[PDB]
Amino acid sequence: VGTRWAVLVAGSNGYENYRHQADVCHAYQLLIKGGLKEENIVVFMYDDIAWHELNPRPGVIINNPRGEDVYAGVPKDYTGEDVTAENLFAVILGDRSKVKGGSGKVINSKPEDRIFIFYSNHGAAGVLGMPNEQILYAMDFIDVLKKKHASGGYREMVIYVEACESGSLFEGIMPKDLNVFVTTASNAQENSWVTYCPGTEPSPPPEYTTCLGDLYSVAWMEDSESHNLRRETVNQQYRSVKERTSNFKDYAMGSHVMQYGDTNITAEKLYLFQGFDPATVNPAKMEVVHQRDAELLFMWQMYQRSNHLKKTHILKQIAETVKHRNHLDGSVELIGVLLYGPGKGSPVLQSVRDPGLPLVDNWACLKSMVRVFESHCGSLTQYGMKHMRAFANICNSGVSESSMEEACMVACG
Amino acid sequence: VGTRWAVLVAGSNGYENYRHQADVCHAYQLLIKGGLKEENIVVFMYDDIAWHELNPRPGVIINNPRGEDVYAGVPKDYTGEDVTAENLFAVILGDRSKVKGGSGKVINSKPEDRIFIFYSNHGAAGVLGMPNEQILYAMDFIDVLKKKHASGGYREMVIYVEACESGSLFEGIMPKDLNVFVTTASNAQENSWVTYCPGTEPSPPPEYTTCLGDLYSVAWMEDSESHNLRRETVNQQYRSVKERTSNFKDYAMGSHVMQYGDTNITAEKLYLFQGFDPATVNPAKMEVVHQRDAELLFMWQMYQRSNHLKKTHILKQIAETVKHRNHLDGSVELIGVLLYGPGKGSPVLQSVRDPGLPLVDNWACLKSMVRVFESHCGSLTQYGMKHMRAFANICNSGVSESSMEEACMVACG
Repeated sequence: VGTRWAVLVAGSNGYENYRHQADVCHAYQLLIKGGLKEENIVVFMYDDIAWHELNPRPGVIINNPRGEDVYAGVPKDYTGEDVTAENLFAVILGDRSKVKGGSGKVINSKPEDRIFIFYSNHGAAGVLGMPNEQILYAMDFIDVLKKKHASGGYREMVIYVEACESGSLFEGIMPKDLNVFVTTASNAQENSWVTYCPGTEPSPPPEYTTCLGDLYSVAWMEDSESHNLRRETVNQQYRSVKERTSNFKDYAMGSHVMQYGDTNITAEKLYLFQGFDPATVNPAKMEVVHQRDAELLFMWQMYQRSNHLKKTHILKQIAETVKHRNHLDGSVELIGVLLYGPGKGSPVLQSVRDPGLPLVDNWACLKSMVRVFESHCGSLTQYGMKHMRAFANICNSGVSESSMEEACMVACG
Repeated sequence: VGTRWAVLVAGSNGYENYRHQADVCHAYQLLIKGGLKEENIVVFMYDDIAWHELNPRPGVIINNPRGEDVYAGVPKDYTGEDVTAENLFAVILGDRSKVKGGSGKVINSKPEDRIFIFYSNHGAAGVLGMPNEQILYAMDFIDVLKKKHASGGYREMVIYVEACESGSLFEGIMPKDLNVFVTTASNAQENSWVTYCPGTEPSPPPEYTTCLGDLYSVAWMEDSESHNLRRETVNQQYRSVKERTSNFKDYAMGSHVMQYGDTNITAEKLYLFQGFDPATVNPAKMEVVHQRDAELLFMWQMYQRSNHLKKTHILKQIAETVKHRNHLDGSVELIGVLLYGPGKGSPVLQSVRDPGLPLVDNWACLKSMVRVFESHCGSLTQYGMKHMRAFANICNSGVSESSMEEACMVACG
């Protein structure tokens, strides 16, 4: 019938977030093996993992303990300075005139074409991470899908989102008339999980200090590559993914894989979006780590493997990271006290709306709350994104931008 | 038979802790009404509540919404600078030569005498608060009881402790051969509750900004004064207190009243320790607040009743209190990370030993952990006491004082 396009994104940088770029390279390898074309697949990756000083396999990136290189041949479409939300939206809309840097490869698709999107890092309620100190907002991503559908750019779309609280990105704001089906790693109020970590089973190669993959991401990729996709349906991937990501239904070390959008697309066979490898005829509870805590796990492995020349330097960096996230956590807490009073501030900032309801009523107000906070308390990092439900709850409580300016002023200025 | 002695203590100062000194004055009024004598009753109270600028009833202190003055005639035994743990132990042992300041009134009791002790503020695991920036340790209090028993200073003793985690003060370290019976407001890992707060039911007089009493304290006093104590047993007080302090068995806004020591004393009638009022022939779920959070509740009432001349001054003080306790909380958290690693530090610092087991194996090591922490992170306040279980767990994990010095150095120096 048509052409199969793909956009693969890792919204994080640094060796502590090695897994997000590893998932992306593997996904690129998977799609090429299934007969998709390089020109039709756009890769967003900062490109700071394969040649990083801390890499024990120079120019090699792996996603599972089997140690296959997934880096070779991955195209440098949008790297470093180029991994922006502006370029992401430009690549999805298919306009080269709106792109800033990179290869220039965009999704200029015809109406009969199918698109597969995969995002890996990261996130928090209503937001996704971008490497160059950026926050991608849920409503903005939805707006691009609405604009792409309104110009006749595709027939069907399947999106896979790997990030904490990825369900808030679609709950209450995703239409079903866009011919887009979406699955997320977690529900609107949960965190995602990391796999193949140093000191866990299945154990990655001993020379590694950072984790290699993410529970939801590796579930779908290792599933598609162990099955004939001409037989396997989109629904059957979701059921196997949901089961693996749940971790034997232990949601204390698992997450709920959710589905949003046009559900009729689950009858379609996975090969219409992922292709098929003509070679494939062939049709226990894991030890996982929190997404926001894998950075400290990696840093602690660096500390426990080093000597004194230098080991006290790593320990000071561990303290600076912990103090920094304790400043973000404490400032949000205080702002809630200064705005709602003690005993009312926490129940307001940490309240969770029922499923099917959008995170925030005004998305532009969510962007101003972050703007006001960063102006007094300094930059929110990827960890700092976690208070996006508290910022949204500030909007829904009716509290003004001047009351937020006065609170951030008393909390940090 | 003999004489009934009493020691009444409030280990806190400031108008935010009005209730602890109010409980003490009422208890003094109760005991005098029951025929005990001024000379035999020692009162420890900082004495900064009745004439405080914020008091809407100058020279008057109340404990219930009925508004009876409990301040009149309460003796100034040990006030201000004199409310120390050193004087507390000296008063209990009955030696005037070891007292520093005050009235000089001590418990010089004969072997046939009975003693009733009441402590009101807050506390934490193994510790009690004292006003002049002091921490009373559980083992030290037990040591005085052992020394007093070994010299034949009494026949029976009944102690009532009102403070968070008051059960840790006796669990695993209280002997039963001392002829001492003890009840506590909470178990070893729970917090105590405050009653008669502004904005709750039963509502105190509108002119009040701070709470008037504590759930456990008011339960026993209002119970003894509504019954003939010549009939009422010690066990029957504990059962009525336990029921009231449990708050309709809702332990999310209640606590477990515990019992320790010689249990045969529960058969004895309450009048042998509390006396009897010859006049007394006569034989819903409350809205309560956490002990560590009533200071902020009081400050928020000050903020919501004031105007601009001054209301922004109160708000800045609220922020400084919140930042200060966020520094204490964040430093303890980090010390656990620097000592046990991320993901292992919190489960180590917040682990709870099973009932009947002492909080810490080495009590002198608990005092050095606090000493090392305060030397780098600054003074622990009454709120800051809350990390005493984490300091004790540091001792029980086997970690050295030099490792604690290196951790507090990286966390705060």
